[PDB]
Amino acid sequence: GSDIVMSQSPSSLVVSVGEKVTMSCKSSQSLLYSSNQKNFLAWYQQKPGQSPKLLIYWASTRESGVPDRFTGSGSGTDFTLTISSVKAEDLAVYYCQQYFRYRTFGGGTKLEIKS
Amino acid sequence: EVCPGMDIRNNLTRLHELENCSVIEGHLQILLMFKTRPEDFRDLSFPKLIMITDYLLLFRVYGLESLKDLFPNLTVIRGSRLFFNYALVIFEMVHLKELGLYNLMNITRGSVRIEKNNELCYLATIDWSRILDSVEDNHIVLNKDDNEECGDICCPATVFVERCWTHSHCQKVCPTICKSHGCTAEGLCCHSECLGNCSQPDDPTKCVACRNFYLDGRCVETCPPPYYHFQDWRCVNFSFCQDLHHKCKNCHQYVIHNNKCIPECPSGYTMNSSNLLCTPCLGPCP
Amino acid sequence: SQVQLKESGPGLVAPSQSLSITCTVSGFPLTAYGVNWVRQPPGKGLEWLGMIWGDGNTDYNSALKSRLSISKDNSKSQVFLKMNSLQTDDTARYYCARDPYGSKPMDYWGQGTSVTVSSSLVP
Amino acid sequence: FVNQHLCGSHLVEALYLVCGERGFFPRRGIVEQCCHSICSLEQLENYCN
Amino acid sequence: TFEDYLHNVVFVPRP
Ligand SMILES: *[C@@H]1O[C@H](CO[C@@H]2O[C@@H](C)[C@@H](O)[C@@H](O)[C@@H]2O)[C@@H](O[C@@H]2O[C@H](CO)[C@@H](O[C@@H]3O[C@H](CO)[C@@H](O)[C@H](O)[C@@H]3O)[C@H](O)[C@H]2NC(C)=O)[C@H](O)[C@H]1NC(C)=O
Ligand SMILES: *[C@@H]1O[C@H](CO[C@@H]2O[C@@H](C)[C@@H](O)[C@@H](O)[C@@H]2O)[C@@H](O[C@@H]2O[C@H](CO)[C@@H](O[C@@H]3O[C@H](CO)[C@@H](O)[C@H](O)[C@@H]3O)[C@H](O)[C@H]2NC(C)=O)[C@H](O)[C@H]1NC(C)=O
Ligand SMILES: *[C@@H]1O[C@H](CO[C@@H]2O[C@@H](C)[C@@H](O)[C@@H](O)[C@@H]2O)[C@@H](O[C@@H]2O[C@H](CO)[C@@H](O)[C@H](O)[C@H]2NC(C)=O)[C@H](O)[C@H]1NC(C)=O
Ligand SMILES: *[C@@H]1O[C@H](CO)[C@@H](O[C@@H]2O[C@H](CO)[C@@H](O)[C@H](O)[C@H]2NC(C)=O)[C@H](O)[C@H]1NC(C)=O
Ligand SMILES: *[C@@H]1O[C@H](CO)[C@@H](O)[C@H](O)[C@H]1NC(C)=O
Repeated sequence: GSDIVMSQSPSSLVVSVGEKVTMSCKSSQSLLYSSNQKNFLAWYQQKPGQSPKLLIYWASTRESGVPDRFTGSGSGTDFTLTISSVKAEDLAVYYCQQYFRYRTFGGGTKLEIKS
Repeated sequence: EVCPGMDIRNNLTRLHELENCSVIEGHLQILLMFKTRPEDFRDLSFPKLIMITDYLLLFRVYGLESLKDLFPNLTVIRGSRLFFNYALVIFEMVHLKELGLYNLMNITRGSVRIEKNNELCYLATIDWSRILDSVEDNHIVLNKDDNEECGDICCPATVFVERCWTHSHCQKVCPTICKSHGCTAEGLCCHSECLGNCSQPDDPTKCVACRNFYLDGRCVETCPPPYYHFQDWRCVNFSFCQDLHHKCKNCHQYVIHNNKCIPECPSGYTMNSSNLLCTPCLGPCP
Repeated sequence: SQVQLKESGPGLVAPSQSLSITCTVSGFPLTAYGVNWVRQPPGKGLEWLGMIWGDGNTDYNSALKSRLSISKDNSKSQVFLKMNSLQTDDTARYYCARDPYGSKPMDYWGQGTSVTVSSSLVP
Repeated sequence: FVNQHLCGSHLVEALYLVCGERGFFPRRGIVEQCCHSICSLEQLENYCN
Repeated sequence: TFEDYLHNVVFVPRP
């Protein structure tokens, strides 16, 4: 039926290097597939002046190369992305995306780093 | 080409209906051929047949001495539907001397029953533990070894006994890390979505068979919406499922339940006429 | 062997016009993988436009469906975007990305192509 | 033909004679019919062609 | 037996 809505919180975050960062994602409908019991939810990272990069898929599965500091969690409609110890290279906009029926990207969370 | 299930009996005539199959979506029964001679099977070959989704049954096929020429590239028996809990049945194959299914890498579900084949050797040399998980439920009795000594000569060895299919074919063994995925002749693992073999490594479009689902020339983990899981091996659309339902309306009239295109609604469900969707029964089922 | 995607576009388009972008892919078959069209307005978020499945079927952003057209040519390893009656809100970088549907979300992206909808164009 | 219980290999070698050139055509069938009980040449011929 | 099952499945009558 109607198209899936994605919401992200907060819109922007400022943290110091070495701190934990948690960003949220909300879905208008459950993204949990009854077939494999996996959530059709992905996290992308877009660094300034570069195209987006896949970090997490299936809500919690890390893409090849992605460090263990990046951790996706959640099920159904409520999801989070966690960075255990934020590095200077983590300056980027993080988007969640549903890929259940069609695709929808969330607003994005701007991750800024304190000096 | 995907072919439906087949029962071939009495004489080899109808066997040529397999010439273009690479996958049999169902079972394959070749039986009751009493006047067939080895002569008849000399140049008979089905190199295209890669996979059987249900079971393979061979019973009373006279003159057939090996399966090495008939099915040289049969890699997987999926065991979706089984013959009395068996995916492979070799019974009273009176002239069979060896199995020779040297490309058989995986029996996804079900066990093996090999019984009353008085000329059958090269069974002791087969490490089924690398093909099946449920080896405990295999029933391999009353063959040439149970009543005589087989001069089984062959190569990989496992516990230590050497593993082969025939006098000239070893059993293929991939590195432990490759799991059931298969590997190349160089020992490089096939993609994690492959099953048994592949033409190239780390590519899910280069598989011989899929660990999960087949879609659009690729081995996928799941059939994504709008697709449906069909015959537990491939993805199909709504139209395909609908056209099977109506093709049988003139055999099963297919339904949609839990993202699957299934032959019949499950217990406590009935078909909501139009969308093929299985809906729960308000009280009894009509 | 290297999976890559390259967009070709107009640069500058006048309002009420149509935009035509070509995604030329390499390193994978267009018959087994989907290709999405995602745009990103300057300083704003990613917006999904539509997708073209291996079988040639298409899905569009319902809010933009009326003005969108995706097609492809498997033999030429090309996917095409056509977006009509452009307004200044359509000024964005337009990306194409591979869709390993059933296994992964959009993995490989193109470098994108900047499209500016302007009524202040000069030769 | 001689009427008797036809079970296992005996059933198969008997049915083949009955069929000849024509050839063959919690569920219960031929075993309950011809092994547990006895079959006529006519009853066995119903399995041929 | 299994042989009984096989026989019962394989040997089908004419309708
Ligand atoms: C729903 O799916 C059907 C069936 O698709 C077929 O079965 C699937 C399980 C997969 O194995 C598919 O790869 C396979 O095609 C689609 O119908 C089929 O469409 C294709 C084109 O997209 C047709 O191919 C053409 O057929 C003509 C005439 O025979 C030839 O001249 C062409 O060279 C070409 O091969 C195919 O025949 C057709 N088959 C059937 C059963 O109708 C259908 O497109 C799809 N529907 C939707 C809504 O997506
Ligand atoms: C392999 O078995 C097939 C199948 O048919 C067999 O005989 C039938 C009469 C039945 O009793 C079946 O149960 C049995 O399996 C044999 O093929 C048959 O051969 C005859 C003689 O050639 C065919 O007659 C033909 O009729 C057609 C017209 O319909 C003409 O074009 C031909 O010139 C010829 O007169 C008969 O139709 C055919 N049956 C089929 C289904 O093809 C086959 O000969 C046999 N081979 C061996 C070596 O055992
Ligand atoms: C098995 O395949 C052969 C080879 O032809 C294929 O099938 C055609 C229908 C088409 O898809 C071709 O591109 C394939 O190469 C079949 O033989 C053909 O039979 C048709 C008549 O049915 C005839 O017009 C063709 O000339 C034949 N081709 C050749 C090269 O002789 C054969 O019928 C198929 N067998 C079964 C059981 O399906
Ligand atoms: C795995 O698949 C490959 C092809 O996809 C098979 O490789 C060929 O096998 C034949 C014999 O069956 C040889 O004549 C060729 O030389 C082989 N080619 C290559 C490139 O190796 C292979 O046999 C399949 N099975 C196994 C168990 O490896
Ligand atoms: C056969 O394939 C299945 C599915 O991939 C796998 O789980 C199983 O362990 C494989 N069998 C063996 C013995 O490797």
